[PDB]
Formats: sequence, C-alpha cells, structure tokens
Amino acid sequence: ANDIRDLSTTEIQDQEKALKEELFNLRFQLATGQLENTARIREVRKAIARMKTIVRERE
RNA sequence: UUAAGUUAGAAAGGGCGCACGGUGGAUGCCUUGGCACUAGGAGCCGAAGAAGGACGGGACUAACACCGAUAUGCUUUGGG
Ligand SMILES: [Mg+2]
Repeated sequence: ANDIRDLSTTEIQDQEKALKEELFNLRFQLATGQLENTARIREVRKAIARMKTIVRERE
C-alpha cells in the first residue's frame, strides 16, 4: 500500500495490467483444475482493488 | 353292568383387573422472541438518483448475512 503510493500513476496502471493478466491465468488454471494455491486469487483481486484505490485518491 | 338323579370342567373368541410396551405431544422446567411503558435523543429520504428491488461477488456456493465488476471487500484515522 505504502509501496504502491511510491509509484507514478502510469506505473500503477501498468502494475494493474500485470495483475489483471495474473488473475486471468489463475482463473484459467482453476477451471482446468491445474491450480493448487487457490489463495493466490483473492490476494490478486485485493491487489488490483488496492491499486485502483490509490489512483482514485490521486484525483 | 343297567337305571334314575346331581354336579364338574371347558374359551373360537370376549370382559374386568394388573404388568409391560408402542403411538402421541398434553404438562412441568426452560428461552433465542414478543408485549406495554418510562427517561433521554432524534423525527425525514430523493435528480449529488430515494424507498424498495433485480442480478451478481467466496477455492468449491443452494440459502441467509455482508458487499457491488475495486463486489465475502479497498484507503485512512483511532481502538484493541
Ligand atoms: Mg490499525
């Protein structure tokens, strides 16, 4: 959270993209039954949320 | 032995009493919920989109509760 606030808006935007891609691949693996660490999903969801929050605080 | 006479016992099933079960949810005990008030506060919400909803959100989710594509939560300030 404090680490996110360090980054620029554009850099956060790119951090989101990565997390969105990560979340997508987790959901993919999960559906194909190839995901063990299913707790990863919630973390990534929360992370995305956190990043959007900081960006909206910037404005 | 014949004759005459008298009387017993019997239960297919049934009755009464008793014993033991079943069913059923009365009664007692209990209380998560109600009822009536008192004192104090407050008596409004809505185009800055209401009341009330629908559909969604969990690793798996039928329902309830919570939340809204930032979805079973996000940030922050305090408590602990
Ligand atoms: Mg704290």
